[PDB]
Amino acid sequence: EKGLLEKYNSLLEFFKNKKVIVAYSGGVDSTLISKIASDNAQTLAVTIDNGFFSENVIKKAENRAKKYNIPQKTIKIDYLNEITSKDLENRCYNCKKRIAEELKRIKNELNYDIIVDGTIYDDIFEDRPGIKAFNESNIISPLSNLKFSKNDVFELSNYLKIDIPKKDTCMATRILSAPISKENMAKSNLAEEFIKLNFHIESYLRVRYLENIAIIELTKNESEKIFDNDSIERINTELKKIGFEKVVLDLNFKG
Amino acid sequence: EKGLLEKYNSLLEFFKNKKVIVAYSGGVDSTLISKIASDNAQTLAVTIDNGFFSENVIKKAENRAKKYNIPQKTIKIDYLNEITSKDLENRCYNCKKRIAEELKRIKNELNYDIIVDGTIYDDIFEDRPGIKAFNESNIISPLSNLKFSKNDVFELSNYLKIDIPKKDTCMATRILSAPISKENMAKSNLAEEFIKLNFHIESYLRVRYLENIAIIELTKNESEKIFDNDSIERINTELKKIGFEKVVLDLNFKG
Ligand SMILES: Nc1ncnc2c1ncn2[C@@H]1O[C@H](COP(=O)(O)O)[C@@H](O)[C@H]1O
Ligand SMILES: Nc1ncnc2c1ncn2[C@@H]1O[C@H](COP(=O)(O)O)[C@@H](O)[C@H]1O
Ligand code: SF4
Ligand code: SF4
Ligand SMILES: [Cl-]
Ligand SMILES: [Cl-]
Ligand SMILES: [Cl-]
Ligand SMILES: [Cl-]
Repeated sequence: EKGLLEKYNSLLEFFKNKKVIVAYSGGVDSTLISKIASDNAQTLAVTIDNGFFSENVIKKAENRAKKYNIPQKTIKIDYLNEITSKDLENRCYNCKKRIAEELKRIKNELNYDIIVDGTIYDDIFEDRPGIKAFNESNIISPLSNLKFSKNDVFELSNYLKIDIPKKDTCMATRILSAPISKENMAKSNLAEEFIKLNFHIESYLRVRYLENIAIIELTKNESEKIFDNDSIERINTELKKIGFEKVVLDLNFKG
Repeated sequence: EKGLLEKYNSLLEFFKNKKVIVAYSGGVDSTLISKIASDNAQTLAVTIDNGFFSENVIKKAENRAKKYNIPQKTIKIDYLNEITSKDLENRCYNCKKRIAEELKRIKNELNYDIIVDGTIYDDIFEDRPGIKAFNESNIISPLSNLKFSKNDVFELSNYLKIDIPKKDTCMATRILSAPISKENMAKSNLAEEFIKLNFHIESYLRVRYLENIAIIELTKNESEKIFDNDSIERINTELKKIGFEKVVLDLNFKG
């Protein structure tokens, strides 16, 4: 019903005279709200380093903030512990529940007013369990409140000259069996980079960790790129060198 | 050092005037020793039906015996129970330890003299744990004692006009996670027959059961037969219809 300018103006009216903390991740959503908050209010983009994202990813987030003149701080957290390594069922809840607690801490030592996150309108019709953990503590989702779409976000990002980066997705999601270890996520990430580089899988690729078995996930059109037996033999041999017991391919290719 | 005729004659000298029970399975090894025992001695080929081999396999064994005039009896056993469904580490030991006990029972109610099995010379340089369980109780392996090779067995089978059947291998081996259930082995067997029929995988094929995940094992030359995405989509969809949670392909193809 409302258009983008009305939404954009509504967004600026909200940030007026507010001390804003953005849960900044480097993604398109969070960066867009971080930039709009920086230009109209006293804003701090806080990145909580869980150990679930690669160094490249955190550096990318830090640089984007320095590029767009977003005031940004990163907090490396010792999050991986024995209670957290187990309980894989609620990892996302615990993950975001902890991040929320650190943001709330930064907010009250800084004595800022609100904390916002880049949750968009589309995200509300999903099973996002960490939005349970986040929207458990007071956490404002302004893009979601103003009915911003994925296109509304991408579109306003172009006008504001924010480059659309390629999405880096949580490494702990590759871990299908407890515990979420630093080494297990490494085992997948190396496997993913090796496959992606030697066989050029630009589209969706995943190497799941299931009890030291690597499960390769790929897209329907990328498929032929690994169908010859010399490519398969190289992947199985290299992924086992990384220490997977068996290397397998999930035959449910993404449509 | 010794030739086949000397071995063959040595074999006939051993069975002379002996009441022989053969642990008959229908395989090339067991059938050959069953036939030579039948023609020179009062012999009974006993098949112990574990629930680990398909009906086709037992029928094939029964028919081969009736075809070669081998006196044969089959004993269906209630072997699958709660202690036996678990303890997958020693399945083979328990498997053969039980079969041995039934053969020993048949032997002493019949008051026969010896029990023999088709263990060949080549088999002695393998980790065969049920030969531990078998050669735990007195169990004579005459082909092994007389240095019979795989070729010595195949060769003498041709002279004696015993057809070489295609080997049917234990279904419980497809089960990689406790428990070895009747339904789980079914889940693999159906999967195997479906893949083997619709895509013509004549060479080595396996569908392992690992916590309701099907792991497809195939040979290097058969590989291209399932490499197109319409073949993969059909297999993943059908094997999940059988009730596997995920359908995966082991990228360690047999050389
Ligand atoms: N480095 C980070 N700093 C702050 N929040 C993060 C970070 N990485 C991931 N998140 C959180 O991850 C959630 C959504 O991203 P994801 O669930 O990882 O795709 C949001 O609630 C973010 O707060
Ligand atoms: N139906 C059967 N009757 C008697 N022994 C069997 C039967 N099926 C399998 N075996 C045993 O299986 C062992 C070797 O075959 P396998 O280990 O199944 O490849 C031998 O010790 C046989 O006694
Ligand atoms: S995917 Fe889950 S574990 Fe990873 S950052 Fe998001 S909520 Fe945390
Ligand atoms: S493979 Fe193992 S379980 Fe199957 S028949 Fe042989 S010893 Fe028994
Ligand atoms: Cl304060
Ligand atoms: Cl979530
Ligand atoms: Cl008696
Ligand atoms: Cl064995």
